[PDB]
Amino acid sequence: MASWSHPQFEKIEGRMDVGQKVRVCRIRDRVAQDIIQKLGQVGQITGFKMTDGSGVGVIVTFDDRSSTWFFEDEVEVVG
Repeated sequence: MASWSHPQFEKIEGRMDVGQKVRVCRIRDRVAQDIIQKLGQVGQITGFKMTDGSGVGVIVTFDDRSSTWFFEDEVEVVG
């Protein structure tokens, strides 16, 4: 469902890109045992995700071969 709507990116359009690497700098709300591992760890954007917590989410695949989602402001873009 979209009718004619294009991929919706507000500010992340020219900041967050698939293939670019990102590092989790700060966990905004709650930190899980798994998430805390990724905190300070560098991963790569493999896609975007929709969230109901803060709008847009970013799917980051790390060197652990695991892919998890983080928020727009929750990560920094590197590489």
